[PDB]
Amino acid sequence: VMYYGKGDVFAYRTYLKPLTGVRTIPESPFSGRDHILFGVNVKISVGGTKLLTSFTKGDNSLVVATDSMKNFIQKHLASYTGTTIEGFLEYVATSFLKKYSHIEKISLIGEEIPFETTFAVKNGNRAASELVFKKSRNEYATAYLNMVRNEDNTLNITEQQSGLAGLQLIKVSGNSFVGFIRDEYTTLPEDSNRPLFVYLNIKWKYKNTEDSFGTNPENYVAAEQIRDIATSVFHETETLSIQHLIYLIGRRILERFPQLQEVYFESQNHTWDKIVEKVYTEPRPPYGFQCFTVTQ
Amino acid sequence: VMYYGKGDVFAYRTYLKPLTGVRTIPESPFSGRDHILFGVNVKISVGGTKLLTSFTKGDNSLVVATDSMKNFIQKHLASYTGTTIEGFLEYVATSFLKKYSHIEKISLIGEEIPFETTFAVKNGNRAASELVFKKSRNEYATAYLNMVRNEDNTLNITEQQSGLAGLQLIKVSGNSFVGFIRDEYTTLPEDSNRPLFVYLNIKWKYKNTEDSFGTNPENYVAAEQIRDIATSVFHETETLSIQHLIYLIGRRILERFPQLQEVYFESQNHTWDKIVKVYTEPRPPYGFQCFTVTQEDLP
Amino acid sequence: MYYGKGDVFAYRTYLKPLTGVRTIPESPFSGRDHILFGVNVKISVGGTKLLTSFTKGDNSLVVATDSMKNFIQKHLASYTGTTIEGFLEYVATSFLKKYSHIEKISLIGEEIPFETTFAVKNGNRAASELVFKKSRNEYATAYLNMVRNEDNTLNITEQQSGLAGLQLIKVSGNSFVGFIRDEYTTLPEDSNRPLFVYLNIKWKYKNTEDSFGTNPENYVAAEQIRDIATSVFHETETLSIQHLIYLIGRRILERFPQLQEVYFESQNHTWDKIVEEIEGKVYTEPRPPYGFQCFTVTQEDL
Amino acid sequence: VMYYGKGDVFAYRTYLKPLTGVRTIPESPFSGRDHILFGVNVKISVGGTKLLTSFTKGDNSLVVATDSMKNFIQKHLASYTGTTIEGFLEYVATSFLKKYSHIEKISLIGEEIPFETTFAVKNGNRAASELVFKKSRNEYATAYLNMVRNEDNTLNITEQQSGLAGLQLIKVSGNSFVGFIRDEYTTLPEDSNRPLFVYLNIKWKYKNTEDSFGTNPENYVAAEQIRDIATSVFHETETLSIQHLIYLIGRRILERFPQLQEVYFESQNHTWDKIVEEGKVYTEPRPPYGFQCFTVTQ
Ligand SMILES: O=c1[nH]c(=O)c2nn[nH]c2[nH]1
Ligand SMILES: O=c1[nH]c(=O)c2nn[nH]c2[nH]1
Ligand SMILES: O=c1[nH]c(=O)c2nn[nH]c2[nH]1
Ligand SMILES: O=c1[nH]c(=O)c2nn[nH]c2[nH]1
Ligand SMILES: [K+]
Ligand SMILES: [K+]
Repeated sequence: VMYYGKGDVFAYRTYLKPLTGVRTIPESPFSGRDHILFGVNVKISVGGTKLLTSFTKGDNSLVVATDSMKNFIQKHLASYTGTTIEGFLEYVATSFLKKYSHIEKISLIGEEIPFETTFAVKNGNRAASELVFKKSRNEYATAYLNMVRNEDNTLNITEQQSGLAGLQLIKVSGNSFVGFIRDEYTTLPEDSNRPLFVYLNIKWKYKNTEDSFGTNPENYVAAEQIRDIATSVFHETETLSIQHLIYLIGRRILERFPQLQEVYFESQNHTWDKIVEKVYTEPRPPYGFQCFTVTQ
Repeated sequence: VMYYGKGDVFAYRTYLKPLTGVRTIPESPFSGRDHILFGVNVKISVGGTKLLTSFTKGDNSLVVATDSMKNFIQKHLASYTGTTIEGFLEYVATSFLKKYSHIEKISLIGEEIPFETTFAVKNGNRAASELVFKKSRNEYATAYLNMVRNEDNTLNITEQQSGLAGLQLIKVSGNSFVGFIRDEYTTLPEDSNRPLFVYLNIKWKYKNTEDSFGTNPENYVAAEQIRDIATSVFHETETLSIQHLIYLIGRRILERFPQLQEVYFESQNHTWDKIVKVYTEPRPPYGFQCFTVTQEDLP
Repeated sequence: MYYGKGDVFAYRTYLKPLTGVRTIPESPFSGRDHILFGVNVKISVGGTKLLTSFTKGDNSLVVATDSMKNFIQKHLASYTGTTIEGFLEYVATSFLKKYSHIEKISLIGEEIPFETTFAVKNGNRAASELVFKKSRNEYATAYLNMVRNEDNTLNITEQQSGLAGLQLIKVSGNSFVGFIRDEYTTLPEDSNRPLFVYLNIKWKYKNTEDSFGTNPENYVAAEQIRDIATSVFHETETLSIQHLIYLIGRRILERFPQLQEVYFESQNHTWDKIVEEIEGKVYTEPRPPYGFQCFTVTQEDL
Repeated sequence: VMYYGKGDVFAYRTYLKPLTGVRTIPESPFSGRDHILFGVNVKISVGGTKLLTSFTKGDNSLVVATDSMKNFIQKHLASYTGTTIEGFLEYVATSFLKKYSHIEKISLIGEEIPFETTFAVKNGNRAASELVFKKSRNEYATAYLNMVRNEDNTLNITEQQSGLAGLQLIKVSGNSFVGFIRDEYTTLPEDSNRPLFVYLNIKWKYKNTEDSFGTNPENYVAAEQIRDIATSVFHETETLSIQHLIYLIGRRILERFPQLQEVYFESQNHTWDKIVEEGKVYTEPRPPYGFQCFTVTQ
């Protein structure tokens, strides 16, 4: 009930250590990240009982300026020798608590800024550019970390989660929504073949926090692989609801990644309307949503 | 966990029962709401153990369609005879749990869609129009309500909060930020006179949930009044930090409204840079603060 | 062939106040305190001598766009006038005088509006001179283009003022009937709809000097235009947005004979009645498609 | 000075006729569009002297409701038998002017709603799905058409343009910006190696309007191909300014597509700042953004 910090701390770096040696799965071609260009948007929040008088009295003696937190994060991207956004948050968190002993808790959110490769031609041969990248406004990897300083001054991870945000998938056929309650408030017709359009935010938790850092990359779960599981499962099965779809996606994730403990879904329904006069159009604003956890 | 529902359920109606008989405070001229035009954006979430098979098996037998929740909310705005957004959420929640016995929990968020009065001339007389309103994209009232059906089938409120969101205040002078840690990570200069620009989201919790509904309107705490306390407190004193500003705003709120238990702040710093005096927009990173003031903080 | 800088924000305190304005029945507007002033400027420049900056990569005659930003921001500090229109003229004249190889400059200025707030001082509640609320609602605009002619004289080549971002809903007293009903028509006749319009209004002065504030009795304030729009919308049963904006434009030109013409860009965002059968009507947000209208009213319409 | 219409007319259709047989170029693998899923956002504007009294008098007798324009567009996506967004706009325009004789002008803008393929597994083999697509918020194709009814009742295309919007490209090295004017207003340091970040909107006009419709797909210029030219040209050379980059992109486009008359660019500069406080680290700049407008002809 007393925290402060900095949001929208963007930091971009070239030639981060490549992520290599990740275990591949049948649903995904993902085998690593070259890391020629790496971007992250970090939010940092900190607290501690010794900050009380910064609120109650206007005493700034123990206030790390939020501007300085921004400098801390950006400088640490330059010195980070690891390979994942999760490991970067861990580096920032441990470093920050080691620097500022009066801080008792730090919470970090990191959002990948995704870039995609582009094509260039050199002497007749077209290939991926190592220089020119396309900024993507589509799905992106996320990471969350909370760390605390205990009364015996050890540091402990109290929460850690990885994710995939902003995935927007439409399946043109092979989706039903039937059998729901029909009463005085029901106008929705039964539909045995709708073009289901779902937004997915998927988060996962590791059994062992160390697996999230890429130290042993064979145990890392890449957001890219989660994406490709999601599209494969959506494709493979006649859907009966978004609820049951996210259940089946979660089951496949836990099957493919036994090192995970849980998968959490936040989904939204944005399915198009058939037009007034198959052609579809955008619906009115109200959107359905679902929240669901699958456990290993 | 397992929940599902509908967001962005907009509903507009004219001639909601007016809010009057409120209790005034020195910081605010607020005296009620005409309610000629009323709008709300509702989010509804529901849960219950009996919904498991809708996820695990694709059995929709016990699923209230989210489209039907949308219909339920919109129709109930037509039949609501009360005077506040908080009371509207209570009416929706109680009505919904009574209709659907297999639902164990409902969670509602309501955001006011604010409209402002405009001028019209009628027969040489300029006055506020009863017909034409301006849609506002500035601050707005909010309300939060969670309700449960207990195992013994009684219904109980499990969370209730009211709020003010989207308030953006700049104070051109009379703000200092000095005395903070200056170390190897510090490039921020001391500034004894900055144009502090804060975004405020303020939420309050009543001691007695009935006071939020408007039934006895003298016990209601209006978002307009909270707004006016925030602006007066910001004006009245030299600020030393956003942290300490929100503490003083919270203390004044709890002093003016003894029926409140606590008040929660989420603030953001958006202060302008001096240009490379004239000011300009900063880079994207923004400071923020989260703080709860309780009755234990009172004089 | 043009280049420039957008989103050049500049804020200052205690700009010279705007006073001495001429009033109209529809509006209480009496001036602007200018305790807090903000503007968002876009600048675009051109000139034949800039060709090789494109064709060859030669930057020798390029004013960096960063330097344009510095120019604008510094000139808000030295501006001694009272309107956004005048500020643009000051920037444009100053810029072309500084950079003789630039043949054309185009400026857009958007007001960043702030609203007064209440404070209690010693038991007296009054408007604060210190704390303001940033507004995301309607705002004044200004457009100015200037050229350096072949003979080195400077001339304004376009000037318009405006009001943007006005969103008005009239809950009753609106009809839309009599339109074409054919095989593409699913819209019912509606003799009483809650018409919701977005308005962007621009006006052109007969005499460009009247826009600058030098003789402030000839200035047309966006606040006054706003208040004409709300009054006219209230006063009469609307028959369409088309005819509403015609009537607003006629009133503007009648109230401000120093204006040559007024231009409207309107959009229809009227709510739908809710799907559920219903006590009074309830409305909700429509699907995304929006109607729009563009219309110019001139003195020939009076 | 008198128009009205409808914006944000979204229409989505499955199994539009595929676009096949497009001439390839070295910079791009593009050969066509499966059109399993097709989406467009249309804006329609119409005008005509016979609409005057709808404004001056409130007489709606000759008003096609904007709602009905929306119906017209959406129904015509169902009946369109062609293969390009440009051809769809031509179909809508000709059909609309043929239906409503009192309309003298129609202007259409179409924005592709882009969808990307996704992976699915069958029998352990991973391949692109024919059912599941990913909605993209990145670059997209555009088309513009203005058509008028002449006094002799012939219909005439008065403006026609195709485009690519929303392309955001960053080149990490191999970019300079030096030699610009340094005077009392200049604080920007010269930079011989910046990570240039450009937004590109690219439009092109055909020599012969018929080439935009896909009827002979060998003459069609796909926005995908323009995208890939842009990234190749950006890669290939040390840039000296955005101005000179868009010039070189335009020259390459006109070389690869001799059926084009002109290329028009609207570019923006969003290059990151080096941080205040090992390799370099960058961050987001303040809001002011540079921009350029430029036309290449031939
Ligand atoms: O997948 C769905 N789940 C739902 O709960 C629902 N409600 N309306 N449509 C729906 N679709
Ligand atoms: O009010 C402020 N509080 C802070 O914590 C801070 N940090 N930088 N600037 C600041 N301003
Ligand atoms: O005011 C309106 N003008 C129009 O042209 C129109 N078309 N549909 N609804 C409409 N309303
Ligand atoms: O490429 C650029 N062109 C410009 O005109 C400019 N001005 N500042 N930086 C710039 N970069
Ligand atoms: K009072
Ligand atoms: K008056």
